Amino acid sequence: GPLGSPIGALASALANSPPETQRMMLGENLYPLVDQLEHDQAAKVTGMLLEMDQTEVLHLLESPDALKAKVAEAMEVLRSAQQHT
Repeated sequence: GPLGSPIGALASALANSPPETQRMMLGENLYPLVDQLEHDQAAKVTGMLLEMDQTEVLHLLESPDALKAKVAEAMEVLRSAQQHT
């Protein structure tokens, strides 16, 4: 069954930790990869989606085109005003 370590390797579900737990965890390794810009706004778009949407976490911390999607929306709320009056 297990190849390396007992846990995780034995069960795939074991590795499938909560989105928030993985969030920073994957972004920790992949965010630096995905992390397009400086953690300032970069950490928000790339690493935040890591728990927001399953499709986004997978897409954002793996694909570049994924960044354009969240960055435009996310960077709008941070870099730009929040909603309209």
